[PDB]
Amino acid sequence: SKLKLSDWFNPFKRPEVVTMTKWKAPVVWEGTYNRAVLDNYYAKQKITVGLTVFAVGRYIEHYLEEFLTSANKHFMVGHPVIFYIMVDDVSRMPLIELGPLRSFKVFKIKPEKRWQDISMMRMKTIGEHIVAHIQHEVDFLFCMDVDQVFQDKFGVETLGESVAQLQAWWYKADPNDFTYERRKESAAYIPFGEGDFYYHAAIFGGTPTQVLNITQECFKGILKDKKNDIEAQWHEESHLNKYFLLNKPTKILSPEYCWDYHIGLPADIKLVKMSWQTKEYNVVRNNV
Amino acid sequence: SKLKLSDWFNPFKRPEVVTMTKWKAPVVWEGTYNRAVLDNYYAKQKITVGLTVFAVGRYIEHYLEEFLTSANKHFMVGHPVIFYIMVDDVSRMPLIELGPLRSFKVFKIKPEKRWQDISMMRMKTIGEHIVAHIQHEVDFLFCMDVDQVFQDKFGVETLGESVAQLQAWWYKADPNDFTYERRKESAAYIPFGEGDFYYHAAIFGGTPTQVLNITQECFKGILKDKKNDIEAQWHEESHLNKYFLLNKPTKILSPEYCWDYHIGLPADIKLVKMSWQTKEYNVVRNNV
Ligand SMILES: CC(=O)N[C@@H]1[C@@H](O)[C@H](O[C@@H]2O[C@H](CO)[C@H](O)[C@H](O)[C@H]2O)[C@@H](CO)O[C@H]1O
Ligand SMILES: CC(=O)N[C@@H]1[C@@H](O)[C@H](O[C@@H]2O[C@H](CO)[C@H](O)[C@H](O)[C@H]2O)[C@@H](CO)O[C@H]1O
Ligand SMILES: O=c1ccn([C@@H]2O[C@H](COP(=O)(O)OP(=O)(O)O)[C@@H](O)[C@H]2O)c(=O)[nH]1
Ligand SMILES: O=c1ccn([C@@H]2O[C@H](COP(=O)(O)OP(=O)(O)O)[C@@H](O)[C@H]2O)c(=O)[nH]1
Ligand SMILES: [Mn+2]
Ligand SMILES: [Mn+2]
Repeated sequence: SKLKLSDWFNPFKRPEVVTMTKWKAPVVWEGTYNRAVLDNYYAKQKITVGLTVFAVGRYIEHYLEEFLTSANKHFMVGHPVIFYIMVDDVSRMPLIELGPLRSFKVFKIKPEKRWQDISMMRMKTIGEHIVAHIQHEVDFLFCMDVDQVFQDKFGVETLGESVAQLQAWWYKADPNDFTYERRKESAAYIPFGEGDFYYHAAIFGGTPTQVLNITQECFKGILKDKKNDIEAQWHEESHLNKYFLLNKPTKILSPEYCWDYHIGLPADIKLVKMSWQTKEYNVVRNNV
Repeated sequence: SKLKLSDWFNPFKRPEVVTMTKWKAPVVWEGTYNRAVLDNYYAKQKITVGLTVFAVGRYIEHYLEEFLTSANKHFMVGHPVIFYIMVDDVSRMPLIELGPLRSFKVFKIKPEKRWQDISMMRMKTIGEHIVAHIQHEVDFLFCMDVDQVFQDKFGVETLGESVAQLQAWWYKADPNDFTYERRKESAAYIPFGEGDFYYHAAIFGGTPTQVLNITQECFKGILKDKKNDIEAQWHEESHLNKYFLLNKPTKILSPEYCWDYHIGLPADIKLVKMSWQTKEYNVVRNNV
């Protein structure tokens, strides 16, 4: 029969951290997952996993290659994977060598004038690509920032209907300290006294159906704000958090899946699967 | 289960041409296949189809783009396809936009000094790639020349264990007129009095297992001839023909699947799926 949470998830292996949400969704931490059981189950379902990534402007030279090279080596090893790359200058797209079960597909996109819109417009573009082709090509999809690098296996244990990432700096913080959009005028507004976690927009996924809804609702909020002459504090991330507050994710990833070494390396982070690239806004951004 | 030939192949539709061999293999002509029945069959088995193509030197600028643009449009439509592109200079590789169910993988290869060796080395390289990864990615694979363009649907009706292509200029000729290698000193030698058809090396395919044997055996003959100071009249094509004589293909494609318009367009050619590019050796080749 079907896959059951206990088949692959054992929360008691990590008693010192949050492994379950009040809506019964698991928070995946190193040690709680049985990847062997899942690689088997999914192999028999012959699944294919997609991964979208954008690189506009200097983000191409600065991060695209490192991102893809690491993704090839660590993302969903043992299963067919398709990398969907969106850049503004395809002549700069690095055609590095891919390994077994990896393939790519590159798309030329318009570069928005403000880096903020470059970051936010991703929600619209992803939705279009899901409708146009991704829904027909994969069973699950992850959408990620390019300014990060895979450090270890990021596999099937991360798959789910809708998947969210716990932002590294706030996983232990109280919701009322979260950097949610606090202005009622914004569609991303979340009042004090509300919120479960602070999700990182650098990583999110799920089935194409769920990701389409996530990206569609987020872009609708982004456009609504533009009509009301307001822009969320943390752009599409603020909208993503509003979305995940209303539509609880079926799976959350621990900070081990998107860690910022600037924090150092505390006891809770047992095995880092991905790490943030140091910020270099002075050079990679050309406005604000 | 159990796909039977009559399920999709009806020879009586083309009574004026050879539609069946003496060893039970069908010769696919326009009108004889039921692609609808096959598409449904293969869709249920969730097959993926691979296509390899080499472009070394000026063949890249002259033919790679056109080849890929046409393949994207007509090759195995409705099914997952992976294009494996082998070039010697990835920077000149045209990265065209691909449509639904199409994805790429590019590899940098060494350019052999003689065009004859570039053409023949393909047999070795394909074999290496099948073992390293293609055998784990596709159910069927086609290996094609780059100096041609898809003109119409080239689909599932072409799939089989081992697939051979009839050369457009000799499909009606007698075996003794075929341009086989007639020197007994060559591993590709075929005596007068023998032979079924003259196969084109511009197109051949089958399951990864079969293509691995086709390629490995041809290359062995190629290396042997080098040890005996002889080079087949039509290079790897001569060896391919010797191979298909000993190991009969389970399916053959009519000239409609690889036609040369310089012959003109006779009544037998009902619907062209692929056409030869005009030869331009003076520019694309650097040695006699
Ligand atoms: C505690 C604290 O203030 N920590 C900040 C981090 O939050 C910050 O990361 C940024 O966080 C915002 C959300 O608040 C968003 O996720 C950004 O994309 C992310 O980069 C970090 C940045 O260097 O500095 C810490 O001091
Ligand atoms: C009748 C005749 O000689 N026709 C030739 C074609 O055969 C020839 O095509 C070449 O054929 C050889 C095998 O004989 C091999 O397949 C080559 O790759 C192929 O290009 C054609 C070439 O322009 O000229 C005709 O006159
Ligand atoms: O000028 C830009 C701005 C953004 N991005 C994309 O948008 C993501 C989010 O922006 P950024 O990473 O800079 O935000 P941060 O995490 O730093 O907050 C990046 O990873 C890129 O993929 C880009 O390519 N070029
Ligand atoms: O210098 C060369 C010679 C050959 N090829 C490859 O080998 C195939 C066979 O060579 P060619 O087409 O020129 O042979 P022909 O059909 O003309 O006889 C080509 O389509 C290319 O894919 C190449 O890329 N560069
Ligand atoms: Mn980022
Ligand atoms: Mn050719």
